[PDB]
Amino acid sequence: LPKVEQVLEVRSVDSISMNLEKRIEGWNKCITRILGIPWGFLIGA
Amino acid sequence: KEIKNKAPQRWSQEWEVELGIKVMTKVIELGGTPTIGDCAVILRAAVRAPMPSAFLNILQTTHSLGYVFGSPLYDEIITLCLDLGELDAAIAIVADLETSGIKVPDETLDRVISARQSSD
Amino acid sequence: TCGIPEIAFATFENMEYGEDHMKPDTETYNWVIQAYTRAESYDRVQDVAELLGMMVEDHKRVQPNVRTYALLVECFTKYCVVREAIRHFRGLKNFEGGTQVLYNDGKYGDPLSLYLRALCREGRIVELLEALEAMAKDNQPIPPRAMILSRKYRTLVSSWIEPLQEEAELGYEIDYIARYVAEGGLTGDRKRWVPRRGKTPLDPDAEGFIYSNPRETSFKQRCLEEWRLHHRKLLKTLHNEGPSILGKISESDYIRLVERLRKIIKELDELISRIKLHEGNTEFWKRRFLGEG
Amino acid sequence: MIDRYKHQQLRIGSVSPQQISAWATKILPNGEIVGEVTKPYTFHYKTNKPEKDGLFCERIFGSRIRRYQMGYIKLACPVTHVWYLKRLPSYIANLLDKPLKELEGLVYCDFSFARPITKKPTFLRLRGLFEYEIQSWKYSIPLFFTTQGFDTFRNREISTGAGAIREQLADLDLRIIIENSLVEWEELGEEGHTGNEWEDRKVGRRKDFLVRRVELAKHFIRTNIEPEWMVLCLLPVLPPELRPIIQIDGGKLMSSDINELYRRVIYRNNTLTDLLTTSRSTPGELVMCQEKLVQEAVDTLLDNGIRGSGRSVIVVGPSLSLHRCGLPREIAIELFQTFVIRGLIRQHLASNIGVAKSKIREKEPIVWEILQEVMQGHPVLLNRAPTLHRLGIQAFQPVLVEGRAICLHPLVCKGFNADFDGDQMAVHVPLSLEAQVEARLLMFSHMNLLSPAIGDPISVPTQDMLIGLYVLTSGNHRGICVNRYNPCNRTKEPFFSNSYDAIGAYRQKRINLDSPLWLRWRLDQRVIASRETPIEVHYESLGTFYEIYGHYLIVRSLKKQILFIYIRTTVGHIALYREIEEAIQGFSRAYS
Ligand SMILES: [Mg+2]
Repeated sequence: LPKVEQVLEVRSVDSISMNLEKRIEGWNKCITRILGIPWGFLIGA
Repeated sequence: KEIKNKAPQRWSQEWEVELGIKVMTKVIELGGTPTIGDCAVILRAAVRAPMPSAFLNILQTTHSLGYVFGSPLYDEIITLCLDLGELDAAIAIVADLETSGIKVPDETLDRVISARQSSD
Repeated sequence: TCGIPEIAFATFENMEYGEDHMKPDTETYNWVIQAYTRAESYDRVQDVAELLGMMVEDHKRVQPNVRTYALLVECFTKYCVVREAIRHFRGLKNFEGGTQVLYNDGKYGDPLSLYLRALCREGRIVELLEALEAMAKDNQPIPPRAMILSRKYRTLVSSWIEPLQEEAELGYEIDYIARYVAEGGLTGDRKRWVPRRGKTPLDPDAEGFIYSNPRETSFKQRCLEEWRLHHRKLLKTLHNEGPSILGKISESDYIRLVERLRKIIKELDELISRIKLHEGNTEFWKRRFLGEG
Repeated sequence: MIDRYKHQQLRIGSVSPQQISAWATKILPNGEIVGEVTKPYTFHYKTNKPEKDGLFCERIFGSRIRRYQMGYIKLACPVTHVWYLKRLPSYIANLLDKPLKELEGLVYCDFSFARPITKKPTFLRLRGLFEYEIQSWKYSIPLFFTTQGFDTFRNREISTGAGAIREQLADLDLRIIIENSLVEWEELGEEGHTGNEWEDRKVGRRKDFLVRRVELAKHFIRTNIEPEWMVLCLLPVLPPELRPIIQIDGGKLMSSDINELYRRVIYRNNTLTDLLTTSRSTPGELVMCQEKLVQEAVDTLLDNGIRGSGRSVIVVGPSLSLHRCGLPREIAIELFQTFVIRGLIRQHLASNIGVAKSKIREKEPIVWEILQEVMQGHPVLLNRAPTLHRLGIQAFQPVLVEGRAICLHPLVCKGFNADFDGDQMAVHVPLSLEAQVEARLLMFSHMNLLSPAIGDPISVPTQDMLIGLYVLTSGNHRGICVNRYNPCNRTKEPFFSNSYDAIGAYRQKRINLDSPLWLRWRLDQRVIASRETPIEVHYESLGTFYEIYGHYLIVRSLKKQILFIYIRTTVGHIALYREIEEAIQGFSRAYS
């Protein structure tokens, strides 16, 4: 039950998994680097 | 795509007066009548940066619209025309002044006549 | 024409998420844009943008007409968003008689006058020149909204000049009594420039605009702003996507270029000239997404 | 398909000092304006009568009109809302571009602004945001011009209290504020002055405050809500019945904490207005202290206003069907008293409500007959007190049963999380036609048998039913446990032509439930078995061979013809098969 409560109400994205946090912090940086056009923001989102 | 990626043009007062004269002439052609100050400010801008190329038309449009400026300002323009050595523009200015009928002060009148005779 | 955009958005939702025979068309989008534009309740500026995003349906024959461009220009001008107002006004100009449709008989705030005044205030006069010369081609007179400031020199030919809020020297002294008699006084009522407590637009030029008139800037300020923004986007492009260039003197070229560009925003000139910025070209981004670029 | 297009818009907003009068001010015969509370005591001692101009008084508060009528109290000094200032989101501080410290001071302590209201030409150059003490010549300046000549202009520069905040919020140009805020946002963040975390954190906090200020200011331009309404120039009064008031008997007062808070604030307000009316040359210290006292009192009052079927055991009834439920007699009559009284007054044997009630209390057979006739086809709803599952509320048809416990079906009881302890059951009876149709067509048990989680049957046989089915379909021993010696050295029950004969022989106690037998199968060809070849095939010379399997026997002639089929099973399997088949057939026949 605590696992469900903490994965539903996410305190922080790295709490459920550090892999997801690393992937998101890579995605945002690499999608600000290349594809600066709004299409880049769209595909990153 | 043709206009969005082209670099802009830098600022200059000559460009300002060149666009202002065409804006005022097209707004007069369209049916609008600017006030006396609207042309007084563009005359001030035209006399700030030396450019006697449009000094004739900027006042011909005003005196054709039906408005006349003050006397103590028609002399500074005619003496700045001689300050930079543009005597033909001064001749054109006094010609259109005589054509319009505005009374130029006699002091600056004999001054510009002496300048003309020095150029003649 | 009711004044509540929700009763029209409900019908639009019923049409859009329904069967094929009841799918909306250009007229439906125009009516919903009109309902969300001429409201008198709240902001309603994000709803128009969301609806225009929904209107991007090329394969459903959902193409804009003159009224669509007119309504978009009106909505984006009434909310102080001019960089899209000019974009849509160009398309409105491509059609014949668009300026007559934009000036809807002067019934609702005179959108053409508001657009001209918005171009005049922000000092984007190159756009104004196009907007002016597009009028006499369609035989459209200037609307009576040639508002003059308390200083009787404000027109479409005065704001872009360098001196702002300053009377121009006209020789003889200003006839204040003559101006007072001509503008009003001695009969009827005169526009008294007196502050009040009610939330009423004080300046007569902010009558049609929703919040207030745009910030007053001359042409020199706007030109230097666009120049510094151009150089800023150039340096932003060269920072991330511009590490390598055709010149192989980078050790001495980049150090000079970064400091020059950072001092400009706040003969080695050609090195920045051949820098090509890829913006607004969808093919370049598609190639980069496919993996080629 | 055009929708019905129903449109309902519930709007919320802050009231205006003018609209507050539209609630309590009422007309009178003489024409005197009424609606104000001017007396602290609401009731008379030892009289149990509402005192005039009190809290529970009459003609301004008073029987549903008394519960809906409200009052209003005029305040001599303005006060400020509780959650508009003290809370962490300080909208007034965001609208006035000043930190919370000074404003808190103006409201609570004594501090002074240079010129709160800027609408008239001022000549007192102070340039002071907040003055901790007064060092000016207040006696020389006021006595210089004229008496009463200082009062007419002092409010423009020297303003202290919540009135200063009100006047500051009143004449706020909401169109230049956004311009200055946007130009400050554009100027800030562009210089590029780096440093420690305390630098950029403070810069981010400042720009966030600026953006919040812009967002707050853009709303007031197009929302018809004026910003000077955040202070309470007039306080509403809660209606009497909403407040806890049962009755007044012998001077008894049921006043609650909010009532005593209202009494305190009205006492302090009338004392303040009396002090103001008595003498204007009194010391400023005492009057400012009293004004603070009323303000803190009204703030505490607003904060306090902000912060402030017969259950019977269930038994298992095996004789009941899936839709019927056993309803006790007393619960049934208590539920259908209205219907049985209507039935008595309708046809005959009743002339008034009292005679009908006396007949119902007399426990006559006629009232029970009418109760049964009423509850014959009227659906009833049963709901457990803990509604954990989604199927906790079901509908049943009540059956008149004797006892003090509700009888329910075992399957529904197992599906409703039955407990060993007495589980209380609430009984509700629908009234309208729509409720009855919904309960009869949607909420019945035969329409909800699959759980919404994944689709598994929620109504499954319970423990005893599973045990019975397992004993039926278990069989008996087959090998060393049924025979002692090897059968290789040396008959079963006779070949029963029909399962009816087998069940009849079992009821006659001639064969045991576990005794194997041979049942002639009518070549249905649905031979249920496993992928196992026969143990022996006796292929005779004439051409008819017997295929002996582990559970059945197939007698096949020469030209590929299934002559006979015999099944070796017990009475339990055939009993279950027969009962299921006969249930299906009886359902299909009763459908027609
Ligand atoms: Mg229990």
